[PDB]
Amino acid sequence: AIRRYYLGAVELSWDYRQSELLRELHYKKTVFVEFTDQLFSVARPRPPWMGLLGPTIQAEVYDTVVVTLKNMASHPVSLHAVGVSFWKSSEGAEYEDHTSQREKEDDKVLPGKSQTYVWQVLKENGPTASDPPCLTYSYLSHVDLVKDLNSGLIGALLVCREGSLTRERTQNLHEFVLLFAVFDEGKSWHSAAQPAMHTVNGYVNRSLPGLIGCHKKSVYWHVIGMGTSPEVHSIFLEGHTFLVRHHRQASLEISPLTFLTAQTFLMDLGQFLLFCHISSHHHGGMEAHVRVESCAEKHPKTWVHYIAAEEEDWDYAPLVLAPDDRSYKSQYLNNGPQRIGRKYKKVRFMAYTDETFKTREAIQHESGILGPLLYGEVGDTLLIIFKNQASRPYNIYPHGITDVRPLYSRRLPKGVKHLKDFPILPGEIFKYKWTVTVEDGPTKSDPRCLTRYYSSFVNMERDLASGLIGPLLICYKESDKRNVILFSVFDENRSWYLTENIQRFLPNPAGVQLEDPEFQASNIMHSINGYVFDSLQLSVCLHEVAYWYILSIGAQTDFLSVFFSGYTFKHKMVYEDTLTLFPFSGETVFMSMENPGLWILGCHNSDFRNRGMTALLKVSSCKRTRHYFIAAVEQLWDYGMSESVPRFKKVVFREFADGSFTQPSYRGELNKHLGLLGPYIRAEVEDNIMVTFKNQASRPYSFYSSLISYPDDQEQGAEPRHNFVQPNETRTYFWKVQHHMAPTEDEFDCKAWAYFSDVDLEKDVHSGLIGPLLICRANTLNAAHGRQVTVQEFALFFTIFDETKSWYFTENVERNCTLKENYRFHAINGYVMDTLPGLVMAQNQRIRWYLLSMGSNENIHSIHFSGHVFSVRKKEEYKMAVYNLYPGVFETVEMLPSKVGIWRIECLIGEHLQAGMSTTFLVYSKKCQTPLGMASGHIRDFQITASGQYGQWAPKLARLHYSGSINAWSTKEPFSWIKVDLLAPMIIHGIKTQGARQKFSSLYISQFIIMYSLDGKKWQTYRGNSTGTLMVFFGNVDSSGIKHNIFNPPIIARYIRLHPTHYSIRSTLRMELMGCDLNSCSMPLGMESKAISDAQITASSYFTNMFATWSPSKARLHLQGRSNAWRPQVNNPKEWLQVDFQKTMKVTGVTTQGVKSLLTSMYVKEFLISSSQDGHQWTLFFQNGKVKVFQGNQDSFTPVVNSLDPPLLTRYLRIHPQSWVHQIALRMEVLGCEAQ
Amino acid sequence: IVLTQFPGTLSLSPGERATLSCRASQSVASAYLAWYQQKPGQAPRLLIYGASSRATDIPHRFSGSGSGTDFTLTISRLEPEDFAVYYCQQYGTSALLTFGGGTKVEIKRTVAAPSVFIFPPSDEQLKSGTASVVCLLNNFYPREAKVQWKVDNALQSGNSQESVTEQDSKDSTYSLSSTLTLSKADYEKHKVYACEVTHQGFNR
Amino acid sequence: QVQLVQSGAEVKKPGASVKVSCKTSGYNFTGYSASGHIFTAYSVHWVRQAPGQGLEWMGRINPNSGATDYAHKFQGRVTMSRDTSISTAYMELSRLTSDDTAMYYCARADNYFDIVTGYTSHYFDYWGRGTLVTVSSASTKGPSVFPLAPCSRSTSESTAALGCLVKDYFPEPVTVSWNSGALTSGVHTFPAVLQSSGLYSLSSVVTVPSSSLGTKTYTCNVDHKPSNTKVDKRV
Ligand SMILES: *[C@@H]1O[C@H](CO)[C@@H](O[C@@H]2O[C@H](CO)[C@@H](O[C@@H]3O[C@H](CO)[C@@H](O)[C@H](O[C@H]4O[C@H](CO)[C@@H](O)[C@H](O)[C@@H]4O)[C@@H]3O)[C@H](O)[C@H]2NC(C)=O)[C@H](O)[C@H]1NC(C)=O
Ligand SMILES: *[C@@H]1O[C@H](CO)[C@@H](O[C@@H]2O[C@H](CO)[C@@H](O[C@@H]3O[C@H](CO)[C@@H](O)[C@H](O[C@H]4O[C@H](CO)[C@@H](O)[C@H](O)[C@@H]4O)[C@@H]3O)[C@H](O)[C@H]2NC(C)=O)[C@H](O)[C@H]1NC(C)=O
Ligand SMILES: *[C@@H]1O[C@H](CO)[C@@H](O[C@@H]2O[C@H](CO)[C@@H](O[C@@H]3O[C@H](CO)[C@@H](O)[C@H](O[C@H]4O[C@H](CO)[C@@H](O)[C@H](O)[C@@H]4O)[C@@H]3O)[C@H](O)[C@H]2NC(C)=O)[C@H](O)[C@H]1NC(C)=O
Repeated sequence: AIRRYYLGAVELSWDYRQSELLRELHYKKTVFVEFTDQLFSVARPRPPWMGLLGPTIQAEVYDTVVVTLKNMASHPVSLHAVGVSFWKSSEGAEYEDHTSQREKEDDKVLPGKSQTYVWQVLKENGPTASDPPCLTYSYLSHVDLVKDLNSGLIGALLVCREGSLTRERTQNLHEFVLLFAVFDEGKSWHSAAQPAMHTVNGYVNRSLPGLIGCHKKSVYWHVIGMGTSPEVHSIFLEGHTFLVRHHRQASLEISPLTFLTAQTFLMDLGQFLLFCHISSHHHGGMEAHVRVESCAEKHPKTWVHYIAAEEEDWDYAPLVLAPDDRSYKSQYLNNGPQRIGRKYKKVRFMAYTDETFKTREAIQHESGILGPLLYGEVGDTLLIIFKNQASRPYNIYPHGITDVRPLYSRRLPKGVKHLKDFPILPGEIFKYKWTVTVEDGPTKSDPRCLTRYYSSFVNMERDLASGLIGPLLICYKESDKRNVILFSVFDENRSWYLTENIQRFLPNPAGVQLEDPEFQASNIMHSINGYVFDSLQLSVCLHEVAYWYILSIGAQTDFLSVFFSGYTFKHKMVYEDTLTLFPFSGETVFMSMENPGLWILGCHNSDFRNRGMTALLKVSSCKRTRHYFIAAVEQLWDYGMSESVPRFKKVVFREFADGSFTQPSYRGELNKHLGLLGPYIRAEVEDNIMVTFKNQASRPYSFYSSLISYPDDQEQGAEPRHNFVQPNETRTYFWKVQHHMAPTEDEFDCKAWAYFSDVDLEKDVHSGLIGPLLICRANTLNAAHGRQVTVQEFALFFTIFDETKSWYFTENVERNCTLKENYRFHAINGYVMDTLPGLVMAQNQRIRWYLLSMGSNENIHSIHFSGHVFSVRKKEEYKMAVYNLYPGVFETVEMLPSKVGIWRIECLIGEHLQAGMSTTFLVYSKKCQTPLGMASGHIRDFQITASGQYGQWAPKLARLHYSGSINAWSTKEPFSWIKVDLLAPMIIHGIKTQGARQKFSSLYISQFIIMYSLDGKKWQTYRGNSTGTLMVFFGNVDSSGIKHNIFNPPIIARYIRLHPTHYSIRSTLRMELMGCDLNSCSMPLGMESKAISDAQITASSYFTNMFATWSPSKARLHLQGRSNAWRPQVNNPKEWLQVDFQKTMKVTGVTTQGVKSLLTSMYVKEFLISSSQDGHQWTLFFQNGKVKVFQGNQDSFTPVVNSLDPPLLTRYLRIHPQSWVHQIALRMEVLGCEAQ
Repeated sequence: IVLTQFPGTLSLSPGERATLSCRASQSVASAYLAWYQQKPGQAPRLLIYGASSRATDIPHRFSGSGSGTDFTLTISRLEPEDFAVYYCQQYGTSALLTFGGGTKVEIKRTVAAPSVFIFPPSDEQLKSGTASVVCLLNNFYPREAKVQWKVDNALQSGNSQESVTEQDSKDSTYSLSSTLTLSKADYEKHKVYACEVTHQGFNR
Repeated sequence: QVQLVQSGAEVKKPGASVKVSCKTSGYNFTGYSASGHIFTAYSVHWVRQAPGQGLEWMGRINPNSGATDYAHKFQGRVTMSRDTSISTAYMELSRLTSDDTAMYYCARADNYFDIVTGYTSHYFDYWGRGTLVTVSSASTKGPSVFPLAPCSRSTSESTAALGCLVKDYFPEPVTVSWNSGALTSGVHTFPAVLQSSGLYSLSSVVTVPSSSLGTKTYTCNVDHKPSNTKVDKRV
């Protein structure tokens, strides 16, 4: 059960120049090492290829983990766990947690300082069999993430199923880990050429000493990205099949920090290559030779496909869709002195019906450049005849194919080695055999349709750019046909025969300097299938559902964000807004075409869409009206007051409820956090969305949520939906959301979308016009609140905002300053670190967030649930603890905050995290609500302030239960403001107050509003519980009323000030707050009650006889009766009381109180504290190196509270009084909670 | 509650700062104290609200200050458009309201020669039955120059009346007229008719 | 464009009750209960001002709920009421006294508020013409106007003052023009003063050198609207 590890931080010298360190266990790097003894002397025998990776960490359900991270390195290190629960054991971060200095350790560590970081791994952390086989987080190090992970500190925190401690079937292959990483050595302090290095477990190109795989075994591979900058790279095994359970997955993917658990079943032997399948100029060298060795000792049918490669002239603009001749059009669809032109000659695959390969097929339009479709089934015996007719030897070889072999021979005895590079001379004809498996048993829920392609490998980087593409389909059955889309960038510079094109098309090749941007960009043309700049039409009849197979092979050198306007395309059981494809990968998209109109495609990228990579679809023809009078208002926005001043004019969505746009639905409690966002457009099944958008500002914008639909006005015609709502002009986008958008039963309760001004995405998301849509299943959003009320939800929108990328940059040159770097704000919901309020949630209540990313290629911000881990519900039940954000994807997540106190909502990417994509969030405890102590005198009289005494009527006597003559806060002016200057921000759970009596008149306040503030300048009225602009508190109507006031969303502030509205005669009130400290710990455990057994409380001596019954257990707070206190047998200064707590408890407050008996008052005035574990070891509670001598009480009725910043420890807590008044007796009760 | 304005009346050449102090009995916030302006024979106007902030479309020439029990309205430069009677005042709250003493603001006028006229009731007045002896004085110094119906060591009081002209909005002039409300015989019994004349330097 | 119109000059005898109206225009009848303390122009504040003294409060009426307060002097002397939908406030001044002759205005509280954070208004920025209320037990009296010319045997100064006295006339308002409007130079009008007789006295003069100039129509005109009389008299 219990696990324990003595890790450590070792400096070492690694210049990456010398690899294959076979003599290990012996640039500057700081790496995790593992030892085996408390002396930290002898290292555990470590495998020689871990390179720069730390150890591996196992765990199970409820299995504790005890890291002991000693800092041996020459500069401060830390520990930073991911996906495992604790209590400020391993927060790592230097930020505003507001915890006692006992927990401030992890922030900075001097050399040595072994420390101890314990985590518990509860049930919500540990997975099951149905969950992913073994969760694979990385327990990184955090004190300055960029330099910490440029120093190599990283590890593999694995957690999975119980029962794996025993080496029964778990020691197999030792569960070795893989860490595709991008280590930046240049920008560390270890400097005064150091390029970034792509590595696989720290080992650069092909020099990874021997990952050893098994012949015929299903193995789990554990992949952890690493990186502080964006950009990603796919991972491929050259000759190994990629299939996992029911996931139609072929490319294993990573991202600057992401965790994956691949599963691969091996059948063959030998050596393969782990390959970064990108031909980057400086990258793609993250290759490692994997070796697979011996670890230990029907419907058959005959089909043929004729296909031949030959050259042909193709244009991507079959029509003259370039009216403009100078703005970005003619440079890529016209021919001239410094540009290649419109149509070029490329070599394709086309079919020929005859054996002699003479008669071409009736090649159809819109199927440009792509080859014929292919299809196979169970028992297929397809054989493929290829012929070359081009000026070069070319060949085909499918990607990830099940089996590919030559024909008519077991092997080719001639000078042909393999089929992977065997060329075909001009005119020669060859035959290939592609075959699939046989013994794949039916499942009825297996991945039946998958998409891949085929190209040429005489020079892949030139074959793909030369046009060497054909499709390939794998579907199972046990109009109906559709051409596929191929997203690509075809480069003439990397084309085989650019010289032929330039000599044929440029009128004179005198000089182009080979470096002019226009010609170079024209070489790299962006194509959707074989077309660019509005050259597609995919009109398909309505009603019939659509099956598309969408691929992205080309030279895009980044990720895609392909989006369909007007529809959402069914993923595996989910309907997404925009979909992402890595290059050399694709997927089977399902769709419905019940929505007519004018719809255009695109990459959604800011620049790729403007590159003519658009295409048009052009389908054409073949209960309660839920209002949202949303508007677009202009605000002078300050992205944050941390490290400096952002004051830019931004535009934002604000919801209303009345036709007169007069109430901008002020940001109160729940909607405090939306920052630059807009309103929660919620809806259910069958509902009707009456969204009466209005617009403002100098420039008109509009509204769009992937659900708008142009009514089919002007039949026998088609135009884009007008939208584009002019200044001061309104519209009404009233539409009916369809039932195919409902999240499944297996899916989360309510899915979420993103809506924006689609008129120009790239220029107004930087202006902030973005907002969350919330389509939720069935009837689960009843009541006037229009929410599930069961779950508290919030909106996370991670995006970098660039002033130069917004309309208001000209308006934002106002401050004295010259580049976009000074105007980049890495915002979460428009606020950059330590600035986003409104994030408060209940620990007992499950909560939900709405995570989105909008924007450029940079927008790969990862999200880490700091201290929490949950279960995803897609298809089946799985678990996860770190999430990605692909631009355009709006996704629903959950992280129930069982651990109370401040936290962080973590963004992993080191460049971003040091830029500000994370800002705090606090979960409190509903157990603690004790009064802040206005009546106790703890809040002294000087703090409270108001105006208008005039009668010696100070407000300083506005405390509850106060009595005697003039005993309250009174003014005759109807406008008054009583300021409970708390001076320490805490969690205000409610207010309790009564009226006053003067002579015979009764005076009070019948109705009032509350104003709470943390800084004393910004001041917001409590607007919680919705159903109103703000809450008008039901005041008191009598001086003796029982008023049970609570706050549904509890205030978090340090000024809670009472503004009265309706009152009688005058204002004369006495008020007492109910609250708790920010960390939600200060609460009596139950010493006053019987939570502590009487046998646990004992005394050195206790006055017990026939008349005196002063037992030690009678020292409970507020105990009344015979000997309602403890008295000793002999009243001497050496007396002392023991209370047992059974273990160490954190106590920060102690309440002491005198007693009264025999018509006299008795109370101890001198006391000291001590702690012990067994009563033999003697440790006094050190208090600044002395024992503090208070005066203490002055009567026996008022209990006083004293704070202990260092929490007391041990199971035995000892109080030693010194001097007393009239006898020795006290009443005691402590305040605190559980911590370690 | 009780508001007092210091000074009671001030005369100043246009364009110069003028300061008017307000004193109360009650320790009141400066929010509940403001300053109004009234042109003679007209409705007044809001000038400064909250004792520190200026109201709608008023130039930054004016300002306010003070708190608690002492307030001050300060006009950096005053023009005849604003030469008026000004009121510090507490308003609205405590369910009761009251205004200030109304310090009339005047324009300094050079010391010129005053004009004096005296007219006994002529014959038409005598046969009208109203034999009112009248004396008027104009463009004088000071405004409060008090004259009385002095006849042969005899007071005439409790029966006369006096009309005082409002300060001129252009020349800041002043004029006073004293008339007797008495019958013919009451005038006829006396023989000498005159009202006393005071300056810095008639038959039946 | 907000209007706070009031009725014209009204004359009543002491001991009765005179009711003056204040019709509001330019706002919905209520501005909410100041639940947010935002727009408080609903509160109509009465005020009166005498010729010989500064303005002094009368009362407050809230149209939203009908609540009201009064100055301690007029608890039983002034009463307040609101219309239903005509947007007009009604004040009734009872137990009239002869000193009540004055100018009566109506107000509301709409501008700003300068406190820590509060945007209500407790300041008057809206204000009508002003109702002239005349209270006296005497009935209406005509233009007992008499001329005031320099004595023929005492006319030697270049400058000579001419006047006309409207005496014992009643009630207000009464106008006097000079030279029948032919000349405005040196034209002055003394304010009405309540004589010991209880009726009004007014004097209008011209200080132009009438002696220096020849015979000119120094015929001053007296206009009494309550009695509908015009008297042009040459001095
Ligand atoms: C892992 O292997 C990959 C192979 O795919 C390798 O990529 C290539 O590395 C070489 C490293 O030399 C790169 O060469 C660069 O380009 C110029 C012009 O060709 C070279 O001359 C340079 O090499 C010089 O470096 C030495 C030290 O400065 C010189 O003293 C000497 O004269 C060398 O000529 C320069 O490094 C090349 O661009 C890449 N990319 C390719 C070939 O596509 C990758 O670098 C390897 N990883 C590591 C960490 O070495
Ligand atoms: C579409 O958008 C908005 C509709 O809300 C509107 O822009 C706003 O117009 C108002 C006026 O209609 C602007 O208010 C101004 O505020 C300044 C602040 O000092 C005042 O000085 C202005 O008043 C002056 O001008 C008035 C008219 O000439 C005078 O009567 C007055 O006495 C002043 O001299 C004025 O009230 C407000 O600032 C803008 N806001 C924005 C964000 O633009 C716009 O006009 C609508 N229509 C069109 C065609 O755009
Ligand atoms: C602007 O001024 C207007 C007055 O000039 C002021 O009055 C508002 O009038 C509307 C319309 O009547 C009131 O709206 C109410 O809304 C509630 C629901 O919240 C309804 O139940 C009300 O209906 C009542 O009347 C029916 C017919 O008599 C009854 O059968 C029914 O049972 C209800 O009793 C009514 O429609 C609105 O409440 C008032 N406002 C106030 C403060 O009372 C309006 O408030 C002013 N606006 C602002 C912003 O100041």
